[PDB]
Amino acid sequence: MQQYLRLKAQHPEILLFYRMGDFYELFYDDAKRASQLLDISLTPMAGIPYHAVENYLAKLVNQGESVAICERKVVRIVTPGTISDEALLQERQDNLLAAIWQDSKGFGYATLDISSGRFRLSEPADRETMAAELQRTNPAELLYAEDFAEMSLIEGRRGLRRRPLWEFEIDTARQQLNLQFGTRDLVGFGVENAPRGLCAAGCLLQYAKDTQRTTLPHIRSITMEREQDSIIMDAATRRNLEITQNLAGGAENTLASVLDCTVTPMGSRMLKRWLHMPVRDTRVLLERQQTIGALQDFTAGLQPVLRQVGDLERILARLALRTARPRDLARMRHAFQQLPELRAQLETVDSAPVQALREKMGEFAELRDLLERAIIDTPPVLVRDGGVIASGYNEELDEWRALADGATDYLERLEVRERERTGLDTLKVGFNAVHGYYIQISRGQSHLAPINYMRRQTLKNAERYIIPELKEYEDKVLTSKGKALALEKQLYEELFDLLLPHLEALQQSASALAELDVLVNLAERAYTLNYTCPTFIDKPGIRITEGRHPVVEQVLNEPFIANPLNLSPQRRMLIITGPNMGGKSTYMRQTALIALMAYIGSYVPAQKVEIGPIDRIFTRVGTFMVEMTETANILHNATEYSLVLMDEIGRGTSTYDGLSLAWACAENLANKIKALTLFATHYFELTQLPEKMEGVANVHLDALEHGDTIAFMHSVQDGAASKSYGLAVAALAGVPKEVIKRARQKLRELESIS
Amino acid sequence: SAIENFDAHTPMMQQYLRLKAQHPEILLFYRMGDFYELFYDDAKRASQLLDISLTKRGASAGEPIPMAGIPYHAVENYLAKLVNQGESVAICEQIGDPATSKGPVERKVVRIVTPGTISDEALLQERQDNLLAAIWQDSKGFGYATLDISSGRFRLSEPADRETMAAELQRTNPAELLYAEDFAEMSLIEGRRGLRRRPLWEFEIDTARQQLNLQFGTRDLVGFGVENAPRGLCAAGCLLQYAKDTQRTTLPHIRSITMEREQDSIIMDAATRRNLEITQNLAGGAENTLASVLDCTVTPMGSRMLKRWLHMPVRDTRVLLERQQTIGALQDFTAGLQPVLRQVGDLERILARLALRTARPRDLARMRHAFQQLPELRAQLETVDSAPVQALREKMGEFAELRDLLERAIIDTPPVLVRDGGVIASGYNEELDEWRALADGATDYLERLEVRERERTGLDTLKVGFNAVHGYYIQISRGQSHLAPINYMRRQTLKNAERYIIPELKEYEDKVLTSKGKALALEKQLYEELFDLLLPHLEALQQSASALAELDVLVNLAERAYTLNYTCPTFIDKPGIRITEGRHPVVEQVLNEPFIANPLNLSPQRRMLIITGPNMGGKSTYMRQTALIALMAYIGSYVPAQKVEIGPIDRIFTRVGFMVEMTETANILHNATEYSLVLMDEIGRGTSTYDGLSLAWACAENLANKIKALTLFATHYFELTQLPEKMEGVANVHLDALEHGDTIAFMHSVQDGAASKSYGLAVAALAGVPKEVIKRARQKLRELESIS
DNA sequence: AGCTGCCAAGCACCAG
DNA sequence: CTGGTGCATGGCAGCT
Ligand SMILES: Nc1ncnc2c1ncn2[C@@H]1O[C@H](COP(=O)(O)OP(=O)(O)O)[C@@H](O)[C@H]1O
Ligand SMILES: [Mg+2]
Repeated sequence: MQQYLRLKAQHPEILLFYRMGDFYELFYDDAKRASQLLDISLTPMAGIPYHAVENYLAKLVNQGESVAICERKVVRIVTPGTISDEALLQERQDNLLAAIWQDSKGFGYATLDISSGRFRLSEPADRETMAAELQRTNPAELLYAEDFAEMSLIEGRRGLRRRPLWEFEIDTARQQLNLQFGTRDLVGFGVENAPRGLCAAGCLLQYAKDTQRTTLPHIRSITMEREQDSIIMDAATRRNLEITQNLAGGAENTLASVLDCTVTPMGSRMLKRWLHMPVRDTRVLLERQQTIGALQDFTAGLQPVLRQVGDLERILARLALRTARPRDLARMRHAFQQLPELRAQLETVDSAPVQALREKMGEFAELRDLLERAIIDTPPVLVRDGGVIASGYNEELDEWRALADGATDYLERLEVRERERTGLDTLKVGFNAVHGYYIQISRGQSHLAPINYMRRQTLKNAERYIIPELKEYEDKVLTSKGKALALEKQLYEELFDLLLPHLEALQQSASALAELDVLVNLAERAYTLNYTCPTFIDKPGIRITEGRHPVVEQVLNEPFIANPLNLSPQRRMLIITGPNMGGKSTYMRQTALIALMAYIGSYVPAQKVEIGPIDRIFTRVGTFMVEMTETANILHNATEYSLVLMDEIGRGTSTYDGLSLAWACAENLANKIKALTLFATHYFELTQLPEKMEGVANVHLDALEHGDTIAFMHSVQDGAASKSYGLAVAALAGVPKEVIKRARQKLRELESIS
Repeated sequence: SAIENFDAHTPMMQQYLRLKAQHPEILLFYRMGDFYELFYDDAKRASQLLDISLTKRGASAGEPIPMAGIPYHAVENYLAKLVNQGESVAICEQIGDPATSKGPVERKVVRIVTPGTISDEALLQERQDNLLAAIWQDSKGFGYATLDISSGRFRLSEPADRETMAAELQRTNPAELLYAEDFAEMSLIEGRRGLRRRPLWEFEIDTARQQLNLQFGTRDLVGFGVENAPRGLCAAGCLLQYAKDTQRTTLPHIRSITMEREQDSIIMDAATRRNLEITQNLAGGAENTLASVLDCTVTPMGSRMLKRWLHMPVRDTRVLLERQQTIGALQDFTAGLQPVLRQVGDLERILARLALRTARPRDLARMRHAFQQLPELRAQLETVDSAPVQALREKMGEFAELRDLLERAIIDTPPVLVRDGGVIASGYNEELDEWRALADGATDYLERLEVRERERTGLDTLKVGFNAVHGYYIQISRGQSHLAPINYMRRQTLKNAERYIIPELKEYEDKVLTSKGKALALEKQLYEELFDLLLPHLEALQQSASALAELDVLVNLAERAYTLNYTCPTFIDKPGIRITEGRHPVVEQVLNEPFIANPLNLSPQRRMLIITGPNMGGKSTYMRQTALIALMAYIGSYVPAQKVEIGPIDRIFTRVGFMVEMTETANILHNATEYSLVLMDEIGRGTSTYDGLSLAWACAENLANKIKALTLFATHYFELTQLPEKMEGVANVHLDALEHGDTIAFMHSVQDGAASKSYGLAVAALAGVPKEVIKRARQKLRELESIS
């Protein structure tokens, strides 16, 4: 009652689940905090049932809360970034731990996926790149120094963890890292001279190790993510492009929702990492392209088999951590049994990279056979109770089970002997913890129980008895069952000793298999959805013949209107007039997604695409202050290799201010930055730009008025727009006729000056 | 699939399927012994929803029947989970006696828990109404009716068009919505929770009239002012039928219905309710709302009333003057009254349970506690000079007789349920004391028998006990049980003990048990009798709770007016608003820096203000605070200014800026009058430069020329600052800002005339746009300024 | 104080 | 017809 307080002092920053019979119960500010986060009641007490702790842990873990469980003492802790149990994770989403800190120079950043051992490090130069890395990686738990000056970056996030500055010390970090990987220096990983990144990585690794209190043999590498390697996209751009998340917070009507028909959870997670990290290096890209074309035919044969491999990545983490439960080993075995078939289907594929994926996939004949012999066809969830080791694997175990079954058989025949011998049809032998084995007669017959029967328990409508004969065989049964259970466990632990020396090759296999899932999926998508392989050019350019928006074309059952685009150094900017209504916005967004998909190595939705090198993609599409802030970010960071998409800036202030800013932005983008730009606008005055300056041109969307409506066509045409539609839309909407007549008069007089 | 005709089924499932056929779309809890049972798909869904095992009930012919269930004593926890997810549940109980039934015992559905018909304290939120509504659409309009079942408040309206109806659904936010099958305007209603499609015949007018008249004890509905209102009666008739089928008892707290006419209140459109953040902020939460600031009531029933008032400003001048006078009269009495009023609690909802015959012992206890506060309240209120307050004091009643009854009937802190007894107090019923006397000369008797028999046998482990399964016993340990009297009759054997019975203990077992059941039966009969004695006074009781709720509300507005520095507004004959040193009641309490008070002068000669000023300058706030001040004035409340004079307002419209803007605008243009307050916040969107502005201009014209509404017109279009020149009624005001050096300061002060200039370039500059780009845009701007 | 397993009260089922 | 057995979740006896 009183001894909760002292144990809450031991871990004050973490929710304290306190065992109390059938529930775990929280008090003080833990009670308040848990009641609001879990839709359960306050009293200051709260509670959850034992049978569904893991179901409530996972929701608290999902919202950034660590949880200490007190069984007395704190015997378990789960932190949001360091879980690896399947019950606590989402199958198709990464769950990362991260660490951030700040020099007078710049930022250091590390992420770890504790289930795959995927360990990354980076060194963002400034505020904006740092924020872009946080949105992209979206860590479930975020370690930061007490020192941290730029709290604006992390303030709102879940799972913040304030750490002392000495956890970020260079030399401790190097030593910890060199020890984890078994190296003398980090040159082999290309991070030796990246001290900011390393300091973050040393804090992260220390915190991971302290949460597990176990070696982490699956974390054998770290890699550095350099800015120049990827197409940079800021938070706002990422969100607007609706890559994995839609604007409304969901996962549907998203690029992932269309491109992601992978068949294994590890493949779905890898695909989403690729979509969020397009790379500038055409070499990787052409190689992915070639794989996708080469696998076109083999797709229907590959995917059903690949689905049976399952989430080998996360199973392997539990092997590494030595928490892998029997059905984990059963599914690892099930995946090993897919490998030969997969190897046979891939043998033909004329593709150097598919053949490398084929080798790296491996076979593991020995381990397949080991687990075939070692474990039954479908074992229970836990080793705990046995019935998991297969008969014929250990001579000793088969013998103990035989002695148990033979004692148990004698007792069933004892039941039949005592029964027909006494003439009592209700007579039977049962078993429970309180009495072990007993003979049960019903009340009504119990008064004819033989006098040698020692009564031990009266029930409402039966009596139970023991005899020495019954207790003798109980001993045989329980001591046999008991040694067999201890043997099962020791044999199971030994499977871990035999499996674990092949961990490195096994992680290489699950990675290959995950990649194969991604590429085989993208191949099925390209072939299915009528995509085409884009080509790369030396100079900045985008030439698209009949491009579509990859999401909108699947998601609406209206025909989708494909469109050209021609951007070069000689034609760098299009001023897009006409109604928007989603037509311009869709056209600009589909441009960015074709760029993104090209630079992920996927085929693209078009008859043809040629595309030059892109460093960054900016899409300001969707207060005045925020439009202007995002515009400011484009004008400070865009280059002649950037793709810029602006959506009618100037809205939200005066006509002349709005037009002056738009004109000065359009001109800056065209003559100073020279970025490749689609500048959507409502200002007809801006269509005079092509005649004042080189490299700019007018396109537009039009609309046809028929019947009692107006069809907003989505066809992009050359030249400026020569009609507006605000008044036509107001008329349809029921604005009184006399008001529109007056608006039309007013419109003519305002426009006739300009 | 098995052909499961009637004859193929067992008597149990014959009975169950007849019952389920009367509740085909909703879960049925079927009482079978100690369990509520669900079958077939109900079992599978219950299993998913409630987290319970899906099992089977064996069958000799045909298929095995899917089953899930809960023991009867756990039912309330399970109904709560279901009601939270908007599920309805038919509760079916056993009526007959199994011992005198050859076949299955008789079973009826005795209630149906649905999201809008709950009245139990654990299933509701203290400070939020939970309404059942019904909606109906005509060739020409809407019928709508609401019921708060846990108060009896029954309302009827006839919104004339789509937007009024939308605004009504937003204001009332029904937890359950019964609608007619031929409803055409589904956009109003889909994606609403607790949606219940109903057959047309449930909205038939003669049936409605007939049921409502039957319910109220009347021949016609003339005295209620709804005889006139068949569109509304149809919705009300459906509602009343639903209420009666869910509760399956009489509903004597539903003694009245009232029509809500357009003219009796200020109709706020949907955008206005949202944009003023009355009880919900613009991100769905309750923080930083008008209610969060104004609502320091001390009773749940008063909290709800205050929110209903905030949502329905009244236009009756007399009612408003009375509330205003109450607020001034009571200002010194707030610190005294509030701690007492708090102790009354939620008498409203308790009397609902009383009416429903559902009230638990702690309900009658709290009702008794409330009666005990009435004397102290009467005394505090006699001194207060105010006819309205004295009217409430009298309405509040005293109920000395019923207070006395509950003090004699029930113990001080009774248990949660009457099921286990221990509720009725000593001395109230002599037959009950007489029965208690027997099952109580009990543990004194059993200790005596225990010591007597231990000392007589000389067996020192001998104890006396009870066990629900085997009854009373004499226990002796295993090692001493071979020494027990030969008289001792073996009753129950255990591992290390043996339990026995003797005739004297068996007789004492029979007398204690038959008398414990007799005492419980009589308690239950006396407690049901408590209802029969309270119920005849239900009308006055309901009026007392209403008074207490109003008192709570008004006392609160007094305290708020004092603490937050509000003054009494005055009303005038003609449309107009005159504010001196007015403030946004909510923004001024959250801002960490002083609030800049601002004037307003609207009148029939000065009825439209074009408001300019920079982005972040305070235009929206100024417009909102105007509406909030009107709103508070028209609930009787004092108001956040130094002085306010305001004429009659029929309706507040808001448009805060594609087909939706233009449709909303048209609605304002078709339905505004010279008595309407209209807030247009930066409207006018088109596809080209002037397209949208031209519409805003023509719209302003129509508002000034034809409608003559009091209109506040925030705009970024400088071209509209020319409107005063061209049209009577229109004037320019602006929010002051100063540009010193390289930067803008926002003064937040309204001044007459057009702003000096627009400030988009400066705002863009402040947002980080490169200096080089701001230089070039200034150059372009001066080209444009040289045109005119 | 923890863990296991009987029992509630209707009804149908199942062998004899 | 008889005398037995199954059957959800939660209460708590009975054993440790
Ligand atoms: N009278 C006032 N005194 C102090 N601050 C104010 C006042 N009115 C508005 N503000 C502040 O200025 C900010 C912007 O106000 P807003 O009405 O939205 O300006 P606008 O509509 O012109 O863009 C608000 O956050 C509010 O806190
Ligand atoms: Mg505004």
